[PDB]
Amino acid sequence: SQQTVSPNIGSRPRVRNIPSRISIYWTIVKPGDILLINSTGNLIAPRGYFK
Amino acid sequence: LRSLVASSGTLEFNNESFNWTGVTQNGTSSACIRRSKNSFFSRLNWLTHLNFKYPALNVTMPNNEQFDKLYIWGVHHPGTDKDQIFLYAQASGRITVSTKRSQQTVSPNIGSRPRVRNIPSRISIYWTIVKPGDILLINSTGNLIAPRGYFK
Ligand SMILES: *[C@@H]1O[C@H](CO)[C@@H](O[C@@H]2O[C@H](CO)[C@@H](O[C@@H]3O[C@H](CO)[C@@H](O)[C@H](O)[C@@H]3O)[C@H](O)[C@H]2NC(C)=O)[C@H](O)[C@H]1NC(C)=O
Ligand SMILES: *[C@@H]1O[C@H](CO)[C@@H](O[C@@H]2O[C@H](CO)[C@@H](O)[C@H](O)[C@H]2NC(C)=O)[C@H](O)[C@H]1NC(C)=O
Ligand SMILES: *[C@@H]1O[C@H](CO)[C@@H](O)[C@H](O)[C@H]1NC(C)=O
Ligand SMILES: *[C@@H]1O[C@H](CO)[C@@H](O)[C@H](O)[C@H]1NC(C)=O
Repeated sequence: SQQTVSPNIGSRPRVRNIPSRISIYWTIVKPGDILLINSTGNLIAPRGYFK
Repeated sequence: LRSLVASSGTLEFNNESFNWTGVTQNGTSSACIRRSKNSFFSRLNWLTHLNFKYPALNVTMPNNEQFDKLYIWGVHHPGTDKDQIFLYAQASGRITVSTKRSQQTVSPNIGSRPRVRNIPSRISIYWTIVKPGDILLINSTGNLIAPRGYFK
């Protein structure tokens, strides 16, 4: 698989006084496979994996 | 959308006043003929440039009605680049309509498509539901087919 997401700069209705947001995404990596992250900014990187 | 409207069982529309300063309202087409004169969709506003300038819009519409509001808007995909300048006076800029809960970003795609009623252009229709607490936020730098109000 491949997931490309473009950061969208723009103010949205303030939530807990924050006009910004974080869109959450998920990826499942199969026993054979390798996780590949490419970013030039705006990424909210993982700290590890879940069972 | 077809079933969302059908199940609702009403076409009851309440007009709303949006701040459209810096842009020309009520854009019309020869495709849409109403009473022998050029017109457009009755429930949609075709925003054009004002004195060759399209300011980056940031129009707000809050819900204080203790009921959900259905909003219909579009994105105009001009056939030619010349049109784009004719209508909006500048290059396309991703139309973004958001709330406290959701966000919809749509990028205008300039390109000719098979002519329909001699029109190589199109309008892609989108919808947003604003909950009683929430606020409707529209950001556009051109190509937006703005609402005229909400539906019950
Ligand atoms: C785009 O529209 C929104 C909504 O009209 C505005 O952005 C921000 O809107 C909030 C209210 O929704 C403003 O909040 C104000 O901030 C103070 C703290 O400084 C806070 O105590 C209050 O909640 C107060 O109402 C906020 O100022 C405003 N942001 C900016 C930069 O003006 C604004 O009209 C538009 N935003 C942009 C970036 O143009
Ligand atoms: C509305 O959204 C646009 C993006 O579609 C924002 O445009 C930015 O404008 C500033 C200059 O005013 C520049 O940083 C860029 O030209 C734009 N940024 C990007 C990422 O394209 C705009 O700020 C938004 N809101 C308002 C009120 O302008
Ligand atoms: C409408 O928007 C302009 C900015 O484009 C702002 O200066 C003006 O105060 C607004 N007018 C109303 C009536 O909200
Ligand atoms: C657009 O036309 C409608 C009536 O068809 C009117 O309510 C609206 O104010 C017009 N826009 C301007 C800028 O006058």
